[PDB]
Amino acid sequence: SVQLSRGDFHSIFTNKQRYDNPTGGVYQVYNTRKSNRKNLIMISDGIYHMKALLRNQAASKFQSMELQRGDIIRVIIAEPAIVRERKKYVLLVDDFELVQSRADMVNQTSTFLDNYFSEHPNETL
Amino acid sequence: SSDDDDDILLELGTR
Ligand SMILES: [Zn+2]
Ligand SMILES: [Zn+2]
Ligand SMILES: [Zn+2]
Repeated sequence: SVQLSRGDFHSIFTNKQRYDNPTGGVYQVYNTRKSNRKNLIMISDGIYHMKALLRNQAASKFQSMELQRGDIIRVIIAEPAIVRERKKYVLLVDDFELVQSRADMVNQTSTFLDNYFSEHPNETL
Repeated sequence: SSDDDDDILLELGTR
């Protein structure tokens, strides 16, 4: 249907050029939660899923678009974060655009990014 | 939709 940025979450946290400008990726919403906890979502690059915290315009758009699992987005403004004392990975997303609503799930059984880096402690930035 | 990621929200969010 639409092509996701396969494996890009791995790139963001292993390549410093990508870490420093983690934008333009096309990802699929993997899960959402039913007050600021609403803005934490799960996204999928087709291979990995990871947590994303929507802020600012992205949090506004989450409300105005009724963003849900299956939606495909393109991240426009973002920065990575690693909570190193909990080994948690997050993409802080300040703006995105909607690519396709309610697309068929690309990979229903992806690898949680944080689990992959728990087994790859030397590759992670 | 629970409290397991309160860490992410507390530490992050603010830039
Ligand atoms: Zn490996
Ligand atoms: Zn709990
Ligand atoms: Zn819990």
